[PDB]
Parts: sequence; structure tokens; C-alpha cells
Amino acid sequence: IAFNHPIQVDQLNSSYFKLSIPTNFSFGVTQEYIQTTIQKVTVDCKQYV
Amino acid sequence: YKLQPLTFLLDFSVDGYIRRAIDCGFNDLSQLHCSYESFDVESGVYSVS
Repeated sequence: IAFNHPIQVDQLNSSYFKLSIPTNFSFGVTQEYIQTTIQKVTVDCKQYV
Repeated sequence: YKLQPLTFLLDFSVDGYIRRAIDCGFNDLSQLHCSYESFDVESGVYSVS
């Protein structure tokens, strides 16, 4: 196994602060499903049984 | 009139006399009455055997 460490941005002790910012847009991603409804089933009694 | 073993929905009045009945095996409607055991069933679409 190996888990990569996230971007490390050190913390200055002066009055300045160090920041890290993006360079590109790279839009888009695959997404989840909510399963709002379920199938409706009716059983005919005296026919199956 | 001949007699045979059936299931009926009987309505007993306060004085214990039967003034209304339904036989379950006649008119899908009457099957629907014998289920719910009532002389009034709400409007809807009901699956029937």
C-alpha cells in the first residue's frame, strides 16, 4: 500500500502568508444516481396461491 | 332457491336484524366489498382475480 501526501504549504512566521493557487480549469466529472422510485407490483390472490 | 356454502358480508342493524348482505363471489365489486368488509370502498383502480 501507499497513500500519497497532499500538497504541503509551509507556514511563515513573518507578516506575510504563503498561498498556493490553481493554474487550469479541467472541468467535468461522472456523477451519482438517487433511485427516486421503485417498481410497483400487484399479486392476484386466489390465482398464484 | 338452492343453498350452498358461501361467504357473505352481513350487515346487522342495532336490533340485530340483517337488512343488507353481499356475496363475495359475484361482481368483482362485491369481492372488493368483502375485502375491506365494508359497504363503501374508496374510489381507485383495484386489481381483481
